[PDB]
Amino acid sequence: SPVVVGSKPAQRFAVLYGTMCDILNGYDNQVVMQQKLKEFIEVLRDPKLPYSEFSAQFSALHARMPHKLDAQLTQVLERAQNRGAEFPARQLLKVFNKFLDDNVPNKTDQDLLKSTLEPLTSVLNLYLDGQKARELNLIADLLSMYADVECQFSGRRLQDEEAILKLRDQYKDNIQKVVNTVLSHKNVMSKNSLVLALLDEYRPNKPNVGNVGKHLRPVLRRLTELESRQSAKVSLKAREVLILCSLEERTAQMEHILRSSVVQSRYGETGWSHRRPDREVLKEVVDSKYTVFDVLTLFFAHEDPYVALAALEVYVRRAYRAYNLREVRYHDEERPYFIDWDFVPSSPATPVENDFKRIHSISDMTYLARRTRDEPIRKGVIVPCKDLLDAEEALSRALEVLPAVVNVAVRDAEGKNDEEILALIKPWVQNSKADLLARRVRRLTFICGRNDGSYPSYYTFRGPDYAEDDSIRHIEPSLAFQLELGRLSKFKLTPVFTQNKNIHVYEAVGRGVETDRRYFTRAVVRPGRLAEYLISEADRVVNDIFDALEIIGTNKTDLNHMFINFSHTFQVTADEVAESLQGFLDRFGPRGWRLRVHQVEIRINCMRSENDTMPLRVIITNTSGFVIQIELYEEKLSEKGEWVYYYVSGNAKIGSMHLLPVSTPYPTKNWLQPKRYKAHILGTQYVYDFPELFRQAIQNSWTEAVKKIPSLAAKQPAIGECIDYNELVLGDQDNLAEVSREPGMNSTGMVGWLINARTPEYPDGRKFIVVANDITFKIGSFGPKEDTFFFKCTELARKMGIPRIYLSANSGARLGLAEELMPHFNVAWNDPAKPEAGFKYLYLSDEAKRRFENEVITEEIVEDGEKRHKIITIVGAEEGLGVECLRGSGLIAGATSRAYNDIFTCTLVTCRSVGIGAYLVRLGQRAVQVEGQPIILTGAPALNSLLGREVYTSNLQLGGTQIMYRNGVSHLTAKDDFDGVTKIVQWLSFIPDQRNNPLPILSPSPDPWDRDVVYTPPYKQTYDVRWMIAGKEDEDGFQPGLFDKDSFVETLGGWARTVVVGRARLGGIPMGVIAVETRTIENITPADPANPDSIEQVTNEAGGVWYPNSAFKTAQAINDFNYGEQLPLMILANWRGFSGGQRDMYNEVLKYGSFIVDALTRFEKPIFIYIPPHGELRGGSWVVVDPTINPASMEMYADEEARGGVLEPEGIIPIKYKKDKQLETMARLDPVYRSLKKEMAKEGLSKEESDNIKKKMQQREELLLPIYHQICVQFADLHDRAGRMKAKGVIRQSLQWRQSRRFFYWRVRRRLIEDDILRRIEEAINPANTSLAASPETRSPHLVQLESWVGIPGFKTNDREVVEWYEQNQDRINEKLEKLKKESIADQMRELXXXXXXXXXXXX
Repeated sequence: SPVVVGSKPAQRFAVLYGTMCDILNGYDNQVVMQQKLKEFIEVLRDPKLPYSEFSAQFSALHARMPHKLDAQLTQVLERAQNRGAEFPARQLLKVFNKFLDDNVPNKTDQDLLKSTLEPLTSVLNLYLDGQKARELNLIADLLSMYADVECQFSGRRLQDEEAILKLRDQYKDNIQKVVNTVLSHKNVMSKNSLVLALLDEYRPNKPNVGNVGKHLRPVLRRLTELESRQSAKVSLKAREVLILCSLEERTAQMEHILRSSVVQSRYGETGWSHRRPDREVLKEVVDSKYTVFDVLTLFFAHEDPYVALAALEVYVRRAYRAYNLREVRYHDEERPYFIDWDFVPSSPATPVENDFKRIHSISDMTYLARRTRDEPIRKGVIVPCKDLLDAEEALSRALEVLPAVVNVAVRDAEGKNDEEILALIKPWVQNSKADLLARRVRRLTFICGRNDGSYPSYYTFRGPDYAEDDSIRHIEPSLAFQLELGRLSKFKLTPVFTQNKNIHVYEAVGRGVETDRRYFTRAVVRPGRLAEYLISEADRVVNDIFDALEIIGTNKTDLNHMFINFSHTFQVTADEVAESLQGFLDRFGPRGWRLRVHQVEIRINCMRSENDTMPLRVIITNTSGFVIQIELYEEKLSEKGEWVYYYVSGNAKIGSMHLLPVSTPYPTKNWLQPKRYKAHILGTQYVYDFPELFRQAIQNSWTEAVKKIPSLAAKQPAIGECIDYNELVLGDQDNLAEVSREPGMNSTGMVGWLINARTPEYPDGRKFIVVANDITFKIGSFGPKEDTFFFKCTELARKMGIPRIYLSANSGARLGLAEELMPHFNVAWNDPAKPEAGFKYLYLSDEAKRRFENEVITEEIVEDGEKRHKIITIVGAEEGLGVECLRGSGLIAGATSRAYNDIFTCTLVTCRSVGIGAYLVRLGQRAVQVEGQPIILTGAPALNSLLGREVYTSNLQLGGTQIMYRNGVSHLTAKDDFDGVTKIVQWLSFIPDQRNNPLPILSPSPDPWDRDVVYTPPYKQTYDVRWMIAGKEDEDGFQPGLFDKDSFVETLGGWARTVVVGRARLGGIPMGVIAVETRTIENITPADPANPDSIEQVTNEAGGVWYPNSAFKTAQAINDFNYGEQLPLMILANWRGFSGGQRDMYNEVLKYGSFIVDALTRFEKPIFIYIPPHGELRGGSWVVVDPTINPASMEMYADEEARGGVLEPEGIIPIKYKKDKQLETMARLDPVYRSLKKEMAKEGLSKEESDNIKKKMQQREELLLPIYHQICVQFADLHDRAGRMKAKGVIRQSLQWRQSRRFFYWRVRRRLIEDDILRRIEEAINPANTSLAASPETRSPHLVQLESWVGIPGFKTNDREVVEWYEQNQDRINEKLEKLKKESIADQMRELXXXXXXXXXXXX
């Protein structure tokens, strides 16, 4: 069949709209959605279509009514087709109205014409508006057609089509329409894909916010209400477009500004053309809030060569904003592009990290750190190319004006070239591999300008061969500082496609470990508005990321993060922003939770503080499945020249990440363990694992206490919350600061924590400091930073009063030499040919001398005619090589010595503790040693090398447990690192939470106070005195001691076991215990391997005697229970004197004996000396323990059946009851001896007769002598009896061992409280003993005042009655205190010529 010459595009337009009409109306016609849509857009844009639609219809209508009109219309069409392009639609309207409805007489006899020319009239009307407006007509029709059918299904509660059909019963015309609308809804899936493809095509609403945009504004707003699940996705897309409803008009705006820049008016002059572009006008574009890069890409292009220059200026000034300005030079060569700009503030600028003097690039976080004094400026070059092939000529010729950073623009938005464009830019860089290299340029960018508002694609080549870093893509090597990326350094990053060019998603996998697979998002937002704006801007950019993470998928990701940088300097403060944050996070949260996103970081600026920015970075983490991790920071520099994370958040400062650089490289997965490994090879836990060891130990302290003591158990604080620690790291002004940061990454070789542990004694909490060395951080050696640290912790624990715990694992002081001077120093020999012939000295070359000078003290002496700088002393730049470490070591040494005498001090040998470390163990006095860790002074191989022979092999052979516990350096032996902590937390249970705080007393509970002491020692043989303290575990039942069942903890019992020391509880009251071992113990000292003859020496320390080592043990213990611990004491005095044996005398027995007396005068808390049953206290022993030493705190008691005299009754008898004295008493009691005495006295008997009486008596006296001897022994023993002691007032009372417990419980408690009341009396009176009579009933002069305040008659006695009075009248004494406090104020103010000065001081 024949066809019309020009009807191809008309017929092709009428089918491509029809192939889309069938899908929207719900018919089966399914044809390729993307291709037929683009073909419809390509037939609405061609100027031939209006003519084509006319030529088809008019051909049949030529032979219609009055031809007069038919011919005149044809003339217009034919002329407009060749001459000019656009269709004369409006001319064709005018001619038809004039002839048809207007020329009623001739043209239209009757109203027939209207119907005939109707198809032509429906052509000149769709084109009257225009050709592109005809395109918009058939996109205000297909974007209304969808809404028309779908809205009813999302309509007035009708979600059912059948219910809808019954509702439709209303319209007659809807008879056919009922089914048509139902047919459409069924195939909505195909419809959604068509509308979405149409919404994406007209999405460049940003460029044209009028032609394609305003025309579509109302017919698109009728597409956001469709929230219904089916249309949900399409409604969201509609919203995107509306937000956009500028660049088309901006094309004009910027074009004008560039041209206005060129020729400055300055009316009254002929030639402004030559004048280069002016800042004032161009400034408007460069500093604008709007995106400029989005359109600018076409202006360097196809324009006047001068305008191309002006555009290049706009671009440079906008991007290199953070950078500095310096001479813009435009040269006009073959390619008029040549913009030569020169210039980085790097310290007070953008939040960056600067150490010493250094300046780095935006992308290159490592340029040249050395310094920027001997470094060039970075010469710029930006070229506008037209084609990709032609671009090469703007490279080889471009580079010639470079004696740095270079940018290259293009004009071919033809296609979205990827990989092929990368294969089209790489042949130009590999060819000029020496050309770009010679000029020393680091960065090269390639901008590709798209005309439909698509953000241009950037490709950057960096390094020596310029391998092209895939990291910087579709973004500028300037916008890059804002992208950071220097935080994902420990990750192999590879980016993935993003629909939005602002956002860049990166695949990150740990450099060491590949398991860690995370999607890190990096976005830079440019807020282009003309406080609620930024929070609404956050919703737009986070939604963009959520939709992009959707298409890439959640896949397999452990964690996901997204960074959103705000280029805006808005006036707000974080306090209100913290409330608005809460609002949108609960909505986005569930979506972010599916994508496996764990945290989000927002970096905003706040001009309102100064009217200068306060950059507030905020991290929101979804931890434990809970957020609440809303940490609001502040970008402030640490003084150290670095920008740190100073948070003033809302999660109550118990947060994470604090006072940390902005350059942290987001720690990966597993980075924690290799560190653990190096500690574990040494048999010690990694330092940061210890806080949790303590938690389990406290957890354990409760689980046992709840058993023994029920009821008082419910205050248990679960598994967690047992302890509440926070790290310690040196502050700004070297003043320790509480930080709650991630474990590991310690700044120094020492770490500390402030722990608030809820112990069962202090269930509300108790604090203490824990200091430990990182054995991984340089062998755990003691450098100056480590020393300054340790000190400031000691200082802190002291300030409070809370105990200190040191965990030792070190290698003495630090080691090093000057490494830098090793491959530079020269030698001056006696003879240069034979260097073995001795060397004169060591010198340094003049050129190598200037390199250091301050690192070496060099003297000048000319030898061989050379300027030789002989080294007279080496200094070295680095710290920790000599004396610097020793100075610090001595300081902390002193600090620990001072701390021991003030607060509770304790150390733990978790691993090898050498040199200084070893001493801090002793200065720490109270120490626990783990079975496989030595306290060594000098290295075991170092000793062998010095002696010349292999004597010692093990560091334990001289530092181990078998030495330090057996000599009293170690107080206890722990099987493992935890066992240590366990036994320590145990000591802590005996000690008050603070310094001058009441003891950790409990209810009588495991052992009641009102029980009699069952175990009584056998008088014949020896007994384990330990049984008298805690109790004797016997075959037949269990006989308890005078202290609580299972409460005793023995210490130092491996050295001088002749005295037993420990801590125990008396009816809940904890106190110090010292007792005398009765059994003959045998300590055997080991043989020294150093002297081969030295043998193991046998020493049998017979029980109940004081030896040099026993005395020292006694003395040490007294001071230990006195300083820090502050415990009451009980001494079961049972020594019968001292060993005056030569060896023991020479072994300075007397020196340590005095040390008991010294230690006793220093004590504050009450001390009880109780001689137990069978217990003895003769001569030398008594003296060093008598209450008159410290009558203020000592109290002495003796058992009813105890003994105490000047000497043993066996010793006194040959001095005061000699043989002659026994015979005078014999001739008195014995009847036989005095009868025989009557014979010799009367005489009258011969020489043989007198011999008889002599030989009769000296036989009778020989028989009576052994029993008469024992009589005097008993007689002498009656002197050393208890009754006598109470009678001469050397003891307070005679005590029955059975009811010792019962007496002391109340006497202990009575003295505890009384002592505190008296201390309080003095604190109020002045806010600043003398005889044998010094008895505790007269220990204080206030015990007279307190006596009358109480009102109890038997005050000095009836201990129980007294205690109970204080407890009741705690208010009445606080009444007396304040009375006296104001009375003492009156005395000091009255005591204050000096009156005339006071009458001047008052006037002031």
